[PDB]
Amino acid sequence: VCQYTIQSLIHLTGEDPGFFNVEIPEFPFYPTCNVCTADVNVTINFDVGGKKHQLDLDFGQLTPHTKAVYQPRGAFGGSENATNLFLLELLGAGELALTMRSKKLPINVTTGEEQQVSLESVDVYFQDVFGTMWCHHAEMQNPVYLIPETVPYIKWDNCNSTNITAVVRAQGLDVTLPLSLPTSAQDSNFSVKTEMLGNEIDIECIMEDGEISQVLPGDNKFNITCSGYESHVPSGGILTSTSPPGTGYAYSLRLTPRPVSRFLGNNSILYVFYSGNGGDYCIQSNIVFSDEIPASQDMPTNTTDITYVGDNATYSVPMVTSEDANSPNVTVTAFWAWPNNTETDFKCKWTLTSGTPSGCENISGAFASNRTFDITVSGLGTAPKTLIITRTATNATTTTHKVIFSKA
Amino acid sequence: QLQLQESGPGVVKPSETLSLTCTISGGSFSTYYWTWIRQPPGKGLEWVGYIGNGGRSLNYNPSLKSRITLSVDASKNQFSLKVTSVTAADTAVYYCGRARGLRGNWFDVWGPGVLVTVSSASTKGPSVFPLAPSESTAALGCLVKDYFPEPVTVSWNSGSLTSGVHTFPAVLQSSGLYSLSSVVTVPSSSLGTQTYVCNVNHKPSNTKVDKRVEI
Amino acid sequence: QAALTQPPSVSGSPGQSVTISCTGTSSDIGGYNYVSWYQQHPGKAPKVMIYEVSKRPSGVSDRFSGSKSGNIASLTISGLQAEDEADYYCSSYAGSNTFLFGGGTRLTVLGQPKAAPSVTLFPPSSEELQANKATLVCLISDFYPGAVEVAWKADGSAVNAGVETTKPSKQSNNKYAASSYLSLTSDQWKSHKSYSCQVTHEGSTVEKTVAPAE
Ligand SMILES: *[C@@H]1O[C@H](CO[C@@H]2O[C@@H](C)[C@@H](O)[C@@H](O)[C@@H]2O)[C@@H](O)[C@H](O)[C@H]1NC(C)=O
Ligand SMILES: *[C@@H]1O[C@H](CO)[C@@H](O)[C@H](O)[C@H]1NC(C)=O
Ligand SMILES: *[C@@H]1O[C@H](CO)[C@@H](O)[C@H](O)[C@H]1NC(C)=O
Ligand SMILES: *[C@@H]1O[C@H](CO)[C@@H](O)[C@H](O)[C@H]1NC(C)=O
Ligand SMILES: *[C@@H]1O[C@H](CO)[C@@H](O)[C@H](O)[C@H]1NC(C)=O
Ligand SMILES: *[C@@H]1O[C@H](CO)[C@@H](O)[C@H](O)[C@H]1NC(C)=O
Ligand SMILES: *[C@@H]1O[C@H](CO)[C@@H](O)[C@H](O)[C@H]1NC(C)=O
Ligand SMILES: *[C@@H]1O[C@H](CO)[C@@H](O)[C@H](O)[C@H]1NC(C)=O
Ligand SMILES: *[C@@H]1O[C@H](CO)[C@@H](O)[C@H](O)[C@H]1NC(C)=O
Ligand SMILES: *[C@@H]1O[C@H](CO)[C@@H](O)[C@H](O)[C@H]1NC(C)=O
Repeated sequence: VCQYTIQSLIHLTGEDPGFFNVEIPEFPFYPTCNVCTADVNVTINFDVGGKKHQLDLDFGQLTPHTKAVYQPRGAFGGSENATNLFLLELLGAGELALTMRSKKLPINVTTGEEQQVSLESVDVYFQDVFGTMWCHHAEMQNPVYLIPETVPYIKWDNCNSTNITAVVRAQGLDVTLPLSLPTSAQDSNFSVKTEMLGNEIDIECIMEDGEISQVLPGDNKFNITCSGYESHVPSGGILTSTSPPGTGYAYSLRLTPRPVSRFLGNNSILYVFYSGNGGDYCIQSNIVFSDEIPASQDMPTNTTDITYVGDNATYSVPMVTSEDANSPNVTVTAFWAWPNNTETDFKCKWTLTSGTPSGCENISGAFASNRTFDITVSGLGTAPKTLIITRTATNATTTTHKVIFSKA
Repeated sequence: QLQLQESGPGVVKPSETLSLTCTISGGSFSTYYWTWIRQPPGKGLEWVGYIGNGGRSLNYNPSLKSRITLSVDASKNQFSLKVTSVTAADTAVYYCGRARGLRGNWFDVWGPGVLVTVSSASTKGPSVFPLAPSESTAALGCLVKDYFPEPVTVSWNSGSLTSGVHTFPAVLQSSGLYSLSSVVTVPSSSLGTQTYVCNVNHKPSNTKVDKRVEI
Repeated sequence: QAALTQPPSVSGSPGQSVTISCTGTSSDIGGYNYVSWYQQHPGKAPKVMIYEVSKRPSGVSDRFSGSKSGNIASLTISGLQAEDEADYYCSSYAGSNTFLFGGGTRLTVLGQPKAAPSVTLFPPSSEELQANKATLVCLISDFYPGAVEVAWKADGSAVNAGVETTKPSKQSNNKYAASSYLSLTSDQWKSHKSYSCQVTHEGSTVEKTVAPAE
């Protein structure tokens, strides 16, 4: 019953740090819509000694304008209190992430056998206000067996404390740490490693290149690789050197480790271990998780102006970048900016072979040869009005246009 | 480039403490892990442990945990391994290495390795004799005779003579002592002009000898 | 040595693909993505070929690849070359900052050419004769089938007492080396006209002779 399905591969880097994370970036979150909701259901497919076991979670209705972190409302085949192991979080710009605590089994299995269970894939079901059913299939490229417990308490003994608190927004950590080294930028080899500890989770991040080697005046950007399931946005770091006495050499170190889950808990600890070679230094700081809604959940848009005369106006919807002619399914939807009734405002939907639905008022749509979609509006008044048009194809990228119609 | 060099005693008496150090050059301890690996002669590898996070992480092989101590001396670019209550089961080549990547899983740089022999038998330093030999190339050599603790190293012309050198694995005599030979093949014309000297090192007995090998 | 499980040996012909397995548990190999593979040539330290299951360090050819399925990790070498003859070890993380190694697998490359030994015989040195001893040194190198027989003779007649011979050892060029020593008193050396070291290999013999005469 999926109109459009998207495939993705989940890669595990190094080890499971205590939570599983998967990103779904292609579901539509329409702009200028307070009343736009989505029905989301998620199935996790587990392999248990070669036998397959499904786990269905119900996440109710997403309300992006009022809520950004969702706990499943009901589970089928789950172990008791399992619903507690899952979170659904909106990340902004039309994306969301699904998280599972991975140190407790979410399915009851025999103690004697089935002790090692592996996650095989995750299926995500998404139905928008137009009634279109979106599906995402994410397959575990390199899975490991889920190992319950294995959570020793870890603390580092000699690390200078910092009153700086690192805040996490939409799973992303952002902190800047002033520091001092005896080495000038020219004669410095800089390296840094981090560790984040809290609750049941232990994340390690390193520079895969080892060290910056020669440090340059100004900004020195570099990648960092963290243990766990990797986000499509890479984690990063920047070492900034001041411009050229007996005083030391000042630097600012900014770190942005990307997949950081609030399952760590408020007041978990970020450890930063760095070294400047011409020794060793360790800084520790607390980490807190913002509860603020991103308020930018809308998917990216393309805004364009159309000037008309009279009370009729036309607009041509181009093919999607990845879409080609003869694409098996093409869907185009449209609604006026800031609707207020879900029962009537979202009736204009066209497939390749459907025509204009009876419930669509003062808008006509038809596919021309070369697959350009032509929209006609016949009731435009004198005041400007904004039209939101969304087009998708089977293996292509969903694209949304904001079209402003203005009288000449 | 990072280079590592182990250094130990050669021979350790049973039930005494084995003490080894690794010297680092061309690099720093920095944020990496630093590990020790050992290999008994003719057997497989065994992980001993590693030290990381600026000495905050000391992680040892659980089967050797209570006999092992790792330490680092950054001011000398050295880190060390101590093994207590030693037996012949601890006779092995010991390697030091840099462990990088997440959890230090990647042992990317290794030292050449040092052999440590656990024995209550008295050490014995060797006697060194020259092996003097128309032919286009000629063979000269050194005989390293009657030494008990195994590791013996031979270089030629202070190590500048590398090509054509073959040092043979030692023979174990019925007495329990070893002998080996090292030979170098040189063009016969070079023999008249260039003198060839073999450098013999037997660390267990603190033996360093140079022998001229003249026709 | 508590270890992971590898086959004791595998073999292949040049140009073929050879696969080495390494079997662990859900607590080491199937529980993490920290599997490494090491190549060890005789007398040298191990060298990493693969880390983190399938990642290759800079400088190692893409003829070496690693994979994992369940609790079993595999190293595959395609385009096999005589240079690939070595011992191969797997290793894996085992939790709580500990590592386990496999038992090791000896790889043999088949079809390598037969090589006759090179034999050098040394007489006793003048210094040792002054210590009233005389040992003859027979050095044998560069024979590929790693088996050899050494027999000593004095004035053409077989000699048994005082002979000590090593087992063959693999060289860097995949050939083998060995040595034999005949330990005599200086009096025995000067009371004979000649001594000989005869080396037998694959049905062929190579003989070398020394004489106390100048
Ligand atoms: C989602 O499924 C609902 C019924 O089951 C609920 O969701 C599944 C995934 C389990 O968590 C189960 O325990 C829940 O009770 C349907 O009522 C709902 O319409 C479904 N939504 C869609 C269309 O995906
Ligand atoms: C087109 O959409 C329908 C659902 O309306 C889906 O079943 C079908 O697979 C889609 N076509 C292709 C080729 O994906
Ligand atoms: C045991 O497993 C089944 C799987 O279908 C699940 O439905 C049931 O609720 C589980 N019981 C408990 C107590 O976990
Ligand atoms: C689940 O939570 C309830 C809260 O009342 C508790 O009584 C119950 O023991 C918990 N069970 C599990 C499986 O954690
Ligand atoms: C991050 O990785 C990319 C691709 O490997 C590389 O080009 C870049 O230099 C790295 N660091 C920065 C500065 O983004
Ligand atoms: C703390 O700061 C001082 C500043 O001189 C530095 O020497 C020391 O190494 C630092 N220690 C840690 C644990 O960062
Ligand atoms: C920490 O404070 C509370 C308790 O969890 C929470 O609402 C908040 O979002 C956390 N982090 C912050 C200060 O944003
Ligand atoms: C934006 O829409 C206009 C009008 O259809 C089109 O010409 C243009 O190519 C679009 N640009 C992008 C980046 O989508
Ligand atoms: C939405 O608001 C409009 C005026 O902005 C109103 O006329 C209409 O009744 C509302 N929608 C419905 C169908 O309730
Ligand atoms: C496709 O057809 C539309 C409708 O006639 C037209 O506006 C557009 O220019 C055409 N584009 C191409 C590339 O044929």
